[PDB]
Amino acid sequence: LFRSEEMTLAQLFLQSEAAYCCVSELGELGKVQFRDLNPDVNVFQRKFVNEVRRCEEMDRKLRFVEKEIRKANIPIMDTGENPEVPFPRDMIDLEA
Amino acid sequence: IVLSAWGVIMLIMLGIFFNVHQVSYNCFIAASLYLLLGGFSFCQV
Amino acid sequence: NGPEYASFFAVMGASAAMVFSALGAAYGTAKSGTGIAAMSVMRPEMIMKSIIPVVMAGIIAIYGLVVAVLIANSLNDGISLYRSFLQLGAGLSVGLSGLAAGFAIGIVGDAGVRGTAQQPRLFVGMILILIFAEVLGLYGLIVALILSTK
Amino acid sequence: NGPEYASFFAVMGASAAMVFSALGAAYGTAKSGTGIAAMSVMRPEMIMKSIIPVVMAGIIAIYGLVVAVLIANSLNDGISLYRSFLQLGAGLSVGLSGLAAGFAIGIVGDAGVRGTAQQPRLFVGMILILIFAEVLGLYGLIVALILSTK
Amino acid sequence: KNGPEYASFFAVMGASAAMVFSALGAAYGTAKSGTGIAAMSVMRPEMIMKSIIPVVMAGIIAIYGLVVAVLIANSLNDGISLYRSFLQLGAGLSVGLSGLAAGFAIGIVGDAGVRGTAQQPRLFVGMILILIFAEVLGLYGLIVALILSTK
Amino acid sequence: RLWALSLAHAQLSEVLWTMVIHIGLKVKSLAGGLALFFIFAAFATLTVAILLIMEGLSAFLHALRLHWVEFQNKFYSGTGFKFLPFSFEHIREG
Amino acid sequence: VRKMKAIYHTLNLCNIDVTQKCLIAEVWCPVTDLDSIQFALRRGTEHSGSTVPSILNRMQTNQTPPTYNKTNKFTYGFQNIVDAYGIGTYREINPAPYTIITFPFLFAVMFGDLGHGILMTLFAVWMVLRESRILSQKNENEMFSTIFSGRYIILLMGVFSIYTGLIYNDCFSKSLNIFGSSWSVRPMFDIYNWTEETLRGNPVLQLNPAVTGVFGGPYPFGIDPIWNIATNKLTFLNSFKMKMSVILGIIHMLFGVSLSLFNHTYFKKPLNIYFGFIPEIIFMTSLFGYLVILIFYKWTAYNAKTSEKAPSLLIHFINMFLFSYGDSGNSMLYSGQKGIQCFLVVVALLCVPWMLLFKPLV
Amino acid sequence: LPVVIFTTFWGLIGIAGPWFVPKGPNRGVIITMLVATAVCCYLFWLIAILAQLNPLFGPQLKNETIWYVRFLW
Repeated sequence: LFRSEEMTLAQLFLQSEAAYCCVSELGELGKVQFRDLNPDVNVFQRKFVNEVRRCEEMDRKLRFVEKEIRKANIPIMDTGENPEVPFPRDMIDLEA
Repeated sequence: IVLSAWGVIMLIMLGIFFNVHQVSYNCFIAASLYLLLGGFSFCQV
Repeated sequence: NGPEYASFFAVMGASAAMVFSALGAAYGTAKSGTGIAAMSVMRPEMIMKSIIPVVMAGIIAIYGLVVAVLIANSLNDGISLYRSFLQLGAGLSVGLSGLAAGFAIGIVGDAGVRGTAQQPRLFVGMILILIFAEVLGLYGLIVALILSTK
Repeated sequence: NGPEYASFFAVMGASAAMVFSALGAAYGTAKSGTGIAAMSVMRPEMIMKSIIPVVMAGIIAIYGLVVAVLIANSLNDGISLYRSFLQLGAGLSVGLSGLAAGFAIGIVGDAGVRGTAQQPRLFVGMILILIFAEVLGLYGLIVALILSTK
Repeated sequence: KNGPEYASFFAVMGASAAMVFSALGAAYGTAKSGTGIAAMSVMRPEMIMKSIIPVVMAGIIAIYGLVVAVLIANSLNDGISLYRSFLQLGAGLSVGLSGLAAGFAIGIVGDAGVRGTAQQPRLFVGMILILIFAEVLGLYGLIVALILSTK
Repeated sequence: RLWALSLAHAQLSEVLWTMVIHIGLKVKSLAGGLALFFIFAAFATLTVAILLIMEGLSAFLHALRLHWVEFQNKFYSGTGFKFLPFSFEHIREG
Repeated sequence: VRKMKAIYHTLNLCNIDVTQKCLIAEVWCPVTDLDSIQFALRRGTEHSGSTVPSILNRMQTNQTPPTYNKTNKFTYGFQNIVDAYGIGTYREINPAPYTIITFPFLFAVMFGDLGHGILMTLFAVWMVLRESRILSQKNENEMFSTIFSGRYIILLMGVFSIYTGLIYNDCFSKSLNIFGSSWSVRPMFDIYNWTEETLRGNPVLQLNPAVTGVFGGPYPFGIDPIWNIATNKLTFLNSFKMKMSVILGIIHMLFGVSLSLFNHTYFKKPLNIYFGFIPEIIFMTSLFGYLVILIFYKWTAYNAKTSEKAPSLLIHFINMFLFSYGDSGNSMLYSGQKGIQCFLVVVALLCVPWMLLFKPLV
Repeated sequence: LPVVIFTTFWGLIGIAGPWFVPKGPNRGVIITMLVATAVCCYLFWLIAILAQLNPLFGPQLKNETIWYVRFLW
């Protein structure tokens, strides 16, 4: 391993319907370096800033429950199993 | 916490090395140490 | 044998090993002692834990104590001038190094316990720096012994 | 052989090699140690990465310890006055230049860890200055060595 | 021919003071300018490899003292003449205290130079030029220390 | 410095033997019992907190500084950029 | 939810979407890892129900690429130790395969003890054997986190300090015998010399010669225990430990300067070889490679029987630069020493014009 | 002689190591380690004896200890 690994800068063409499923499968593989195409824009107007709010309040309520169980001292088993990524058709059902 | 268990193997082998090398002083310090500090290895679990 | 005034230099090493190490152990106790009282008014839980710089400053004092007895056990009338100069150089090299080590313990021991009143993570960092300031008094010991044995 | 008072200058070379060097290491530990406690209130994550000027200043005492041992090994009664003066200049050139090096690691180690918390880019530059800060004691070593071989 | 028994004291004090005072000058050159690095770099992290020139110009001052401390320590012998030992003593002060002056000058203008470089980089081509003239003061003391140890 | 640190580590190992364990060892009759049990217990925390901790940490960073300065200056330039691949390994359990 | 937040965070990082109703992403990826991403992306779009497979276009731009190193569970500690000083650029030689051995080796020479070598590795094997249940617990103070992050570094540190602890005895500053102690030739010194009158009184700590009957064989593995029981112990050790410290210092720095060749012959830059590799390896062999062969020459030539007036390597290293030759205090180490040494300095001297003046012809 | 014994024994590890290595992903790392560990531990052992071989000194042994060392060796 004395020389290096060599990088490519390939270019992706992801469709609108295949925009969540491919990137989620790329994350399980874990060998990509997504580069910012538009750095000169603010924190909103990034096309997907609507539900990344909604994922934070889903995280905010889940941080509240995790405080609640340990306050009542019911230590939860891990049972180590990495689950698969939930589709956005399951995202509406998750808030309910 | 269990540092007494670390004290066993060092003081056991130190008593052996004084058993080898008048010589009767070296055996007197040896028989006094690992018979007693090895006996003082009674500690908590 | 040596001259009559030969014993003056060796007893100076017996005193300066204890005097200058006491000044270091005092400054390690006094300068860090003000840091305990300023910390204590907000955090009364870290009081028995906060005494660790004033204990290590006490170790600086017994570094000068062991060489002061070891020089005084080697004292004798009619000693050579060569033997007395070693014990003078041994006494200065542990007291003035203990005064330096007691200076370092007093400074970081004060600022460490003032800092750990606002963050408990600093307590493992402060005790690391106090160890490095402690060996300065210890390094003065091993040159004091290697001069006093010969 | 030499005169009776010859051994005094050589044991002064054995003590000044340790006294001034430990004092240099004391200032490098104390001044940079105050910088750690002021840094860690805001940034607790870098205290393992930040205790490097305390360690680099500690070698100053170890640089003085080597010459203190090397001078005390060449000591015998009836050394020549030429051999005694060489060890005196060996101890002064490794002690007081170590006191110079401990001043540099003390100041740069103080202000460098203040800027390391507010910006982690300084860590490559901070340890680079500490290289040039420590070699002052290292340059004092090789002149103390070349004076002690004669 | 053979000198007095106390003769080697002065030349030894020339070997030590050539190294003690030059490292003391290189101490002030590194410490005062190293403060200016950490004060500048909180707002301009890009210039941190360009700004370490005042701390390496102070490092040359230490090597100015290191060389003549070797030069004096090789002319030393048992029973040197009293003329020769005063030469090595006068050589050592003329490089140590001059390097102390050059090291004190580098530390002041090196600290002030990197403060104003954080506000305008046009000072950087001028900061080195003043740092040159501060560094030759050590070189002036070096070349007179060599001509005193030559004899 | 790898002669200076080794000489300091050797001389510290000698003095922390010949001073604080020799007092327990050089005793005629009641040496191996009540005396050396607490003498070794003082020796136990001293060889850990002084001889193991700081000498082990000083030699760790000064074996390190010979690589950063005297080894990675001949060939290594090192401006660099790190990869940071997009993965889910950050979220292992928490 | 923390996965889904991350995918929607990197879709904010994704395309301006002005081009079409699709997303474009300029990602970096390993060239040899390119079959695995395409096999995943072909079935990744199948879960969405799309009949249109996403494609991967390769670019040929001139932006600087990041670095990547194949990282194991073992070599991760040695990687970020190198990476802490500076990130490596594109296709520089990583020193981390060489840092795996040399950095615990350079630790072990300056931290050398058999007894502390036992203490370091027994703590280390406790950190790696129970490492499943230790990692199960969340997080602790900095005196457990950095120590657990380097559990394999401190493993090789404890192993090598056991070995270098055998090179110079020093097991809690004590020593061991493995078919040795064959310096301490008591009988020959006193039998062949005078025994009892000398035992007490005039001498309390008298020296041994090596040439009466005393020294047979130099202790086949390490430092013989006769030095540790003597009183002159340091004057042999500081003679030994200073020479070997600068011996290791050259060949480690010589190994570093030889790796500058492989960083220039791979970039196809033969200009850099003819002022970067050639005069640098000559400059270090002439001044410093000649120093390590003087240590080897003095070690084998002189002995106790002859040559009490033995020269010193400090003075002869000075007379290379300060050109004064001819003196009666220090004799020459070998025949023709004046002729070879002046040749070694001028070829070290002219390398500084050779390095400087011939490179700016661009 | 100890020199000719250890040279071929350190000439076995690190020569025949590059020859007897698994074909896994760590092959390059394993060979490097044998090469290095070989060149470090041998030359460390080399300069310890060589700085013993043809000596200039002798152990300055204290009083009691010298007769005591005669009785044991």
